[PDB]
Amino acid sequence: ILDSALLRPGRIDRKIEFPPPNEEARLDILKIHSRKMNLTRGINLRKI
Amino acid sequence: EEERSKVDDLRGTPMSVGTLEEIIDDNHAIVSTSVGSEHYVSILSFVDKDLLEPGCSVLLNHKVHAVIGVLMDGLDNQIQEIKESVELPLTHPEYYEEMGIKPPKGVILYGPPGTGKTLLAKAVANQTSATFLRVVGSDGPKLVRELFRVAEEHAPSIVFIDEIDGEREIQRTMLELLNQLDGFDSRGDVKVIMATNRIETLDPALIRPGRIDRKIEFPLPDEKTKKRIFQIHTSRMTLADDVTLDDLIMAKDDLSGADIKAICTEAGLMALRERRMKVTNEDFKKSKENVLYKKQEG
Amino acid sequence: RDKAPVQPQQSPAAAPGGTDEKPSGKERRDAGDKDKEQELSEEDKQLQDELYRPALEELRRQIRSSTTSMTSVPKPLKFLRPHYNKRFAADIISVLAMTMSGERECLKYRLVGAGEVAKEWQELDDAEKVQREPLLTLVKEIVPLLMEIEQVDMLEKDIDENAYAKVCLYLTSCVNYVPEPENSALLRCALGVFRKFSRFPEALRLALMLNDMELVEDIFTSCKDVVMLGRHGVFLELSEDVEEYEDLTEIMSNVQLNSNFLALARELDIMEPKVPDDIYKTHLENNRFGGSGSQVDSARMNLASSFVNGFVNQDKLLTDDGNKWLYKNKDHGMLSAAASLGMILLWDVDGGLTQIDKYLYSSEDYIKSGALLACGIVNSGVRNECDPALALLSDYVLHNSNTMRLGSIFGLGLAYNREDVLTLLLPVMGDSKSSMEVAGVTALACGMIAVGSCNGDVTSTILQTIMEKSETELKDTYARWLPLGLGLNHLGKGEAIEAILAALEVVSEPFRSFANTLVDVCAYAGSGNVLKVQQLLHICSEHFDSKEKEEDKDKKEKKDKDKKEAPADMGAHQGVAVLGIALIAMGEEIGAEMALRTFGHLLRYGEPTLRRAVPLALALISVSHDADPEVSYNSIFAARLAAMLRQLAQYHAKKGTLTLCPYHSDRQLMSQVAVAGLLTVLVSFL
Repeated sequence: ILDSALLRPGRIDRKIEFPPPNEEARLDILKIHSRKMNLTRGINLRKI
Repeated sequence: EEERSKVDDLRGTPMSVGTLEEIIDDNHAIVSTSVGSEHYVSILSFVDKDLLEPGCSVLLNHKVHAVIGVLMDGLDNQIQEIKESVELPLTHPEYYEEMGIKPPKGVILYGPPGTGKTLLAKAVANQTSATFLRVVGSDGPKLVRELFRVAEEHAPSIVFIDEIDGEREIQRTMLELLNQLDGFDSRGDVKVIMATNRIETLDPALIRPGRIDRKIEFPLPDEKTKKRIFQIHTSRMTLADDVTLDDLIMAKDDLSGADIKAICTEAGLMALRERRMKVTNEDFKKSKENVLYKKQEG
Repeated sequence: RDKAPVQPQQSPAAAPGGTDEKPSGKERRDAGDKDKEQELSEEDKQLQDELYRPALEELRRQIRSSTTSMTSVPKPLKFLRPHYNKRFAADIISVLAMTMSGERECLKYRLVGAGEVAKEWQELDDAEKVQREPLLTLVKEIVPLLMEIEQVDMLEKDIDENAYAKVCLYLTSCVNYVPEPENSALLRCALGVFRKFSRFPEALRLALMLNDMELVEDIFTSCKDVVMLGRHGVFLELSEDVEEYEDLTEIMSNVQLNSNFLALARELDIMEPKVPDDIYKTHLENNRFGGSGSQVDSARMNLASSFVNGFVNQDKLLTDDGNKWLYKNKDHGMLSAAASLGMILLWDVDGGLTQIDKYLYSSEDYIKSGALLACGIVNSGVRNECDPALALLSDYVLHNSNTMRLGSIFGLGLAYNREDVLTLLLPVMGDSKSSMEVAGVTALACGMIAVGSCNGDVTSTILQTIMEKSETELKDTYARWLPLGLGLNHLGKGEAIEAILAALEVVSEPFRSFANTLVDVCAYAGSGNVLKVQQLLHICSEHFDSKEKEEDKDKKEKKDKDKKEAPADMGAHQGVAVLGIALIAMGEEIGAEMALRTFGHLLRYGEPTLRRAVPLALALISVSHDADPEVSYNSIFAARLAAMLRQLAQYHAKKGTLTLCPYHSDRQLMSQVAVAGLLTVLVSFL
């Protein structure tokens, strides 16, 4: 990333922060991953 | 028709593609191939033998290899002197043919600003009617030899070399280039214009042996020819009387043709903001600020 | 806003709803819609439905012109009969009525051949005059008739820009896209608007194209009305052809009131500024004369030196250098050497007399004949040598006065519907001498005399000359050079059917058919058509090589104006003389890098005819790049023809019919060497 900042010394770029496992961002994508695989209705995804 | 169609035996099934080396006055030529086989046979029809330009690929056979044919595949005083140098074999001859000089050793162009601005400025002036060749940048000089012979075929034209700059190999290939450009075994062929930035970096062996005629230091930025170039680029464009070219061309430093084309393009683009077909001075400077800040930021 | 609330409004057929809806739609008609107007499919039922109805017709034509159609769009407008600087105005008027009345006038012009569409076209004209944006209405009104009155109705205040632009583009279209018959009305309207306007050298060009006697009188009385002089006189003389300058000089000789028009009628006024200026501001050295004078030999290059010394004129010393030079030479230019004294001096009338008189009535016949020729060359206005050569015209069988007839008649041809000279030229053509040069210079002289004529002449001139031409067939060179002069006589005929009339009148072997198709070649002034194009492509396959060369040479006679279409694929063919056809077709023009590129490829060839073809065209198209093909010739050679012609070109280096005739007649250059003396009489060289 910093190497790309060396190749692109602030010329043209769009910066978006990407924290790992932010949360609310974990839930929906966990549901998406739960769409393909078989999952019961008696499981709590929140705490996990 | 019959005598024309009776040669189908040589051009038929027993046929191959070879490479000719040279043409001999003894009427038996010499060809070559992957294993470098040579076959001397009396010549036949369909061959030019003159404009053929030997050293290319030709037609061979599984037979005796009789060839049935071939297959093709303040510089005013300075600029007037170089004018009378490179444009000497050109229009307005009467100042030449009366006596004549013809020193085809080429010249050397350089200057403090560099960046090929003045070099391309002088090079584009000869691009009216001519065949132009641009070489930028500096195993051996094999490609240099190829350029030399292709410029030997292109001899009735103007050759312009731009941006002339392990380490011991550079020196010996510079000596080789000097020897090849000197025309030891060959007479005057084509005018070669040497163009660089700093003359201090170049060795003295590139001055005396290379050019026997003249070399001139660069006295100033020469806003004149640059004003002419800007006038050429803005000829199709429109401008008002309140726009001064002097301060504009004085402010700009180290720009190329693509650069000025870019800043003019963005000048018109920024003039499209107000939907005006006329570009002002302040809009030109404001547009120039974009590129000026762009390259200096990185 | 949304079209939903106003959507049900169009459903009822009730009158009040429509009547009070229409103004709102007119208010929203500025852009016409915020959408693509797909409502057409819904409102299509209102077509059958019919005070305030013309407004509904306006809406219908509005939407119909909004989407598209080839037919029904203008109909509601022409049925409407409209009655009762803004964005809305410019929108609902300019482009809409432009396309609408454009396709209306187009269809009407392509169908019927009313006054309503005319009045609407005039209203549109006025509206566009209010819009003030030009050249669009012009380029639209090119093909469609009302032209004159419209153009004179358009021009009131602004002059220069409108005149220049419109007339330039319309004349360009006239020589390119627009057919011949419109040129007359075009030039008449142009005559009017230029009569009302300033800057004479436009209507002057109209006098050049139209060839009218009254126009030059108008421009002269206009020059007298408002008062450089000598210069406009110079290119006036350059503009005027034979006929209108004779009408001019006869009416001016009649009155003219100023004495200065007869001062111009004695000429010498166009000649006088040139010489002293050429002596003063321009200079030359003796190196060229010395080298070129010392490099000539073998009695051929000597003839080349006669040509060079003849057409070189500032330095008269070369002519006075040494002696016996004319004595060692034979008639083979001793003729051209005698004509050389006429070629060197375009001035000194009194001096020319004492220069030539030494060679007059001398011991040699060719010397005095060439001297008479020189007398014909020196001055076009003197014409005082007529009578002594006039009395000697009839030689019976053979004499020197035949050659004197050559020189005098050809010189008079260079000097000039005159009856007496024609009647005196009747026994000339009626004699039918074995010498080709006689009828050659006869056809050339009478040709250059008869140029600029109106609709040619069907009279006993061409009648008897055709009868005598068809009397007996020998020496086809006659049947070659005669249609030249005949075409010169038939030049400038707008409505004449004489081409087809000839195609009817003469039906014969390929000889007189070659003559006839030559007349056909000279019968076309040219205009925009696919006819001569398909005729060219069809006749390109002809087995006869001569008529091919001539008819394909007509190309440079036609398209010479625009050099963009001048390059062709003719040079890429297998034809031997076709590359020569293109080589000549290069033209007399500037000879830019493309032309030089063509000459570079056409320089090297195996045939002597092509090798003799290239340097003449190269020298004619160019006036070290000029000396480059010369050095190339020095490389190829180091024959005699090559040397003579390369020197000839060396000194050749450093729509008026006058310059058209000589080279067009010089396309016959391949012939017996006896024509070499007649090679130097070309007047096309300035």
